[PDB]
Amino acid sequence: FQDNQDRSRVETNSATWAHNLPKENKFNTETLEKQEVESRILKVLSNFEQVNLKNLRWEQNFKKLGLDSLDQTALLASIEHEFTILFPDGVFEGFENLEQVVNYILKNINAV
Amino acid sequence: YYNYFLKSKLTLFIILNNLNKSIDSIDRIFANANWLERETSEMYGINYKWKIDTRKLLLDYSKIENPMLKEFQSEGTQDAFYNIFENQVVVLKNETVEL
Amino acid sequence: MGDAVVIHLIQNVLIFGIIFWLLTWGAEYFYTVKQQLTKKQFYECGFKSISELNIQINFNFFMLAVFLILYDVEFTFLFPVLFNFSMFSTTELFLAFFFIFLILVSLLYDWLNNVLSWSA
Amino acid sequence: MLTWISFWSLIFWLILIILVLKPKNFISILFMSELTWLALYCLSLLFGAIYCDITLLSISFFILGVAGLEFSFGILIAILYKNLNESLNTDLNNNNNNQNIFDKNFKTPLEKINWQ
Amino acid sequence: HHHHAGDQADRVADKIIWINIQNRIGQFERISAFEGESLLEALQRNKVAGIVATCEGGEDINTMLEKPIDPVTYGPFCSSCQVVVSNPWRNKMGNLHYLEERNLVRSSYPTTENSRLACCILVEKWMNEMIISIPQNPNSVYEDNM
Amino acid sequence: ESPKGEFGVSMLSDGSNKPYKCKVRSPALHHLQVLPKIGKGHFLADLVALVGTVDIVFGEIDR
Amino acid sequence: RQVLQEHHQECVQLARIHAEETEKSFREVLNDFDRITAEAEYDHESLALQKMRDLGFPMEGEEEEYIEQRVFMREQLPPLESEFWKKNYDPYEQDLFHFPDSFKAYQQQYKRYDEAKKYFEENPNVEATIIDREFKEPTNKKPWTRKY
Amino acid sequence: MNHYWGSSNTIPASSTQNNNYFSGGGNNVTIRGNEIMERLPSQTPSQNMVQASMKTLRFYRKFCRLIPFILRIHNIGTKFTAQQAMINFGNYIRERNHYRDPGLIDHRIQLGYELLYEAEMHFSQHTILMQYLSPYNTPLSDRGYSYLEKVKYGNKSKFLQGFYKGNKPTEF
Amino acid sequence: MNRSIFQLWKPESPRSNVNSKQIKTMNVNFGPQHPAAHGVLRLILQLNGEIAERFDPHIGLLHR
Amino acid sequence: RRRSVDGNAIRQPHKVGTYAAEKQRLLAEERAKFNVDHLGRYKGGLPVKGKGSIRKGIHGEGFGAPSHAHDALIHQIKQSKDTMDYQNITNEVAQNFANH
Amino acid sequence: SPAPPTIGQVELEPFKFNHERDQLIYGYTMEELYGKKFG
Amino acid sequence: SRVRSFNDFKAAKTYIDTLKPKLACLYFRADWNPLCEQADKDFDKLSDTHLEYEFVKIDIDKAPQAKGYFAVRCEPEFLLLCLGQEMTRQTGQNQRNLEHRLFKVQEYVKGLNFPAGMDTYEEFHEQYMAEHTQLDKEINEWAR
Ligand code: FES
Repeated sequence: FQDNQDRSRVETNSATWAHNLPKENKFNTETLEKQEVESRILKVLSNFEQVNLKNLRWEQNFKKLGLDSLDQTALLASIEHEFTILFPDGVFEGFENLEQVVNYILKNINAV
Repeated sequence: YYNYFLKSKLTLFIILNNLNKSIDSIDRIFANANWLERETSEMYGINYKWKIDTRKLLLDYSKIENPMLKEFQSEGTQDAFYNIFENQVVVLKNETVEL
Repeated sequence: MGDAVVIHLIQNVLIFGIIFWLLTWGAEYFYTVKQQLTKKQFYECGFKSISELNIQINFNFFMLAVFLILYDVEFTFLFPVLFNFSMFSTTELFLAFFFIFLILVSLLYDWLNNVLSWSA
Repeated sequence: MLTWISFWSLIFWLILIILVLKPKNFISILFMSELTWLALYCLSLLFGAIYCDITLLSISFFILGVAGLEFSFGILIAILYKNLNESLNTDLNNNNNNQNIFDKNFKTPLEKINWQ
Repeated sequence: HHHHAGDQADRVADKIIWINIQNRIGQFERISAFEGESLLEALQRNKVAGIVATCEGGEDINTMLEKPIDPVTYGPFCSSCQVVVSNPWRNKMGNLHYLEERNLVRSSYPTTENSRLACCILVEKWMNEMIISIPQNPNSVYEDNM
Repeated sequence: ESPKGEFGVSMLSDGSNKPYKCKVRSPALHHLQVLPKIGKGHFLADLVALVGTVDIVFGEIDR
Repeated sequence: RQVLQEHHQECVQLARIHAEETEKSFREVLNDFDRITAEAEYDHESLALQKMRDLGFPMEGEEEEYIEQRVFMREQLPPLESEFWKKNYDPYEQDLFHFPDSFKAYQQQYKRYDEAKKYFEENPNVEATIIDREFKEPTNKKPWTRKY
Repeated sequence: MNHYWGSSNTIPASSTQNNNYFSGGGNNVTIRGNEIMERLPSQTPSQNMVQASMKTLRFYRKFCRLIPFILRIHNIGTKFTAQQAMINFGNYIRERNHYRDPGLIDHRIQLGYELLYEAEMHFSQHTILMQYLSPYNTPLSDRGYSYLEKVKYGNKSKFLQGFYKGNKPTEF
Repeated sequence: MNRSIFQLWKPESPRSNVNSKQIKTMNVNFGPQHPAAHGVLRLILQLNGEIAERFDPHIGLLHR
Repeated sequence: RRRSVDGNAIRQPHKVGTYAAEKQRLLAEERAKFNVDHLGRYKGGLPVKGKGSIRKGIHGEGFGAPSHAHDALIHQIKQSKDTMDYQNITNEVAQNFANH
Repeated sequence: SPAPPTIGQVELEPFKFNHERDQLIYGYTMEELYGKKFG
Repeated sequence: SRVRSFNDFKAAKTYIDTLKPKLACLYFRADWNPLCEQADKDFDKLSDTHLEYEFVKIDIDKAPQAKGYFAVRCEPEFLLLCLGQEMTRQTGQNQRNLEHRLFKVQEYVKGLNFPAGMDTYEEFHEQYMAEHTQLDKEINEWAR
């Protein structure tokens, strides 16, 4: 019987020698977890010693954290280098808080 | 400039008094004005606005100065020696011999 | 077109090369070199080269190479006929003339298309 | 070791097989085709030696010309790969997953699949 | 409609369905569509780019636009009307049919988890201010560039 | 009229024993500014030949 | 009123174009038909050649021997001082005034412009910032406290 | 665009493909361009300090985006980390934060972009480019540090420390 | 002879990968220490197939 | 929500002294130069000889077909012939970087 | 005012190629206009 | 099971190699990340509920060689290795995500049918060394 519930075919193979655990879908649309994003952002913030990461409120202002453009754009560039992703000029100029930055990073599927 | 049609020489003198020393660029008009205006900006700091090319012409690399200025002394400020600690050429302050 | 005599000659040439290598070692025994920062760097007229492996050419002579291969094949084909031209016949002359005409027509067509010049 | 005819036939068949064994590169395919044509010419020479036939030996020049034509066509095709925006390694032109490639990974060229 | 006698005609602007689409030049463009029209039809009327639309909507009889989809339907005929819908729009759309999934799976270009056929997409009042993206669909045959 | 063209000196003196300013218009600088406009489309050997035929002395350009 | 005036001007321009078209003779009409027919069979190379001929490009090898005099030696016209006297010089972009708010985040952050304007109005003259050259221990002793 | 920062001045990933068989792309924001920078047009005249500040921020971001490649290519990553180099450059830029002339700011930005392109083209020696990226008040992380002054001049005021050293040679 | 203009020109179209310089540019430099560079010029010349495409002459190497 | 004459709903405009308002006015003026609709679609106009489907408007001439998409890159290239104030981070540039 | 005579953009060029020479020389011959050229 | 902690790289490596655990959960921690204490508590709690994987806790600060061997790009990290082969990783601190990953890893490991004799434990560096010998070594020899 042509079971419509079985959409599997030869083109649907999703086995790779790279990933030990087989991927969910053939399209490798795996977005980063908020936990991994937070860990990377914590490392990036630890790069700039002028801020205390222990009591970090992710929704606070960069200026309140102690960052101007010389630090805020520097932190954004460091995050971009770590994630190998380029923020569009509007996103870079409009990033207001670490929580918003984390949300934007999580949304991107090209992040790595 | 030299006019071959009239076979004469003309000299336009523009007086600059603004602190920025910014003037329009004739590079888009005369082709030779590119390198000329580049050298002029590199030597005297005359800012050719809307210029074809703002790249440096004769000044030394990694050197930010205007040697062709009334303030600049003959010896400058930076002199390059060979840093054995770096195994390459380094730059330090210029301590020159005076007459 | 070669034999075991040629093989032994190649072996003796390798022996002579080994002798040259010994001479080179003896000559290098009288020199002392101190390592420098750019001692083992690429020589690019006084500055560090901006590329290491990404040295790619445009390859504008591809048609020339293909035509050269074709002409080599044609010349190799023509060679056996001229190798024994002493016993040429009417059919042999006709075939040689046809081959020559074909080669000439091919060359003219290649020139007729301006394909013998480099392109951007 | 093996007799010459058997060695030549086995080598021709193994070369034909190995032409598919290696990865899918056009330049490698052209080189393998040239090697196969040379092996065919060698086999023809060996057969002409075995049977003492003039027509069998006459193949080498025709075989050489055919091989040259094929090599020129392959070179021209490979040159055209630059303008077609297709990589020389043909496996990178297909989205089907394969276990032979260590680093194959293709994703849609977009930023965010779900916008808000 | 339920329009009564003597009532004035309704402005088409009140029935304008807004679709914000990310075109292959990475451009945010706003298209307007009418209720009941296919996404492929709206794109063709608005001259949207990036959609090859090889099948031009596929078959005309027992098409996927009919509701409910008939069991004898042949499904899509090409793989060119590929549009990635937003999370709310794709969630409201539901699961693709068996033929839709079979056709979308056999696509040369990579597809996304929210990829649906524009010719198989129907205009619903729920799709107001809908977000879509149009990655460059593949080109198949020699007449595709004609 | 030097052999390379019109070599000019513009001297402005403020009355002192040293000129206030002394600019040098060397035709070699003009020849160097036009080589790219003349070098376009030429091969490497042709570029070398044009550099030879541009009659540019590096000392005149450098000043 | 502006829309009506623009419609009237467009109508005048269309009338001028049509009169340019409507006043053709028999020879002109035949030539136009032949041109349409040739365009129906002119390849992309033919269109490029027509454009090059309109641009004065060489039409033979002998002329191409000195082609650089035409394509390359022709210097570009200088720009306009009106273009030099411009109002804004930012890159062109679509006005995301009615677009979805998710797409509105990708537009230029005009709020930063107003904030910087307020800051600059408040800070017209600023004292020089002095970066101290006083010696201090490293903030990250890892360059001097690394074991492996 | 026909500029050094143009999108088309990117090295193709493959010898026959730009990025991949399904889409194109290249890296030029964080790496060098495909061809040399023939012309460097002057910055558009900004009549507002707000525009000047925006241009300065853009230049700082562009410099930061190439700090990794600049450090990696010059083999000068040992002197300071990429974040450390960014912090030092930010401090150096803050040193000139007192400027208030839009024309001077534009000229400085053009000169800095030219210098960065020269560094991107490796036309300048690494030992000289380290002057801008060196730490302001800390020892270089590529060499050991001696706290002889900090120990001997412990809690000593700046005037006393300067008096104890001597401003000129003690022999002549 | 016949027309060969197309074999000599190759302009770049907007976002056209085919019309772009589909080759790794050999950014070789006629640096100072070259027999034909006159010693005091670094002519960074973008050359494509031994044919110079772009020119950028680094001068001032002997500026005194 | 209630909608204006256009298909988009009514939205409050920016402040009078807003740089956003100034930029919107400038964007509309620049759009009039290349015959771009308020939605950014190359509109119609008087037909132009040798320009294909592209027509001629009142405040300028279009760069595409009627009711087409006005490419931002094309407008930027046309307006600034070679001026690159900065390597502007656009969506297309970010997509190219992500592809790389 | 009468319409000014057409002025070609290809015209006013320092040199004329074969096509431009044919366009300008319509109605005459090369020897008729510029005289006979000798070798 | 229970979390077994080791502050010596050699000791931890020997302990891991001796047991030949089918599933190994390595909790690598560093004092740089302020959220490591919560990660340590989560690892201790989850060590009991899932005895299928052996839980080994290493502090990167006290064991610098561990970071090099495990290629830990950031801390805290939870590396799930199957028979010595790297199966999955958790870069952040998330109890729910860690539990889901552990369940998925257990299911995937159970679902495999390893051929007899080829189901032996291997060192974590074996895969990297083989990959270098197969791909990196040839490229390095061809280049330099
Ligand atoms: S028209 Fe073919 S996929 Fe829809």
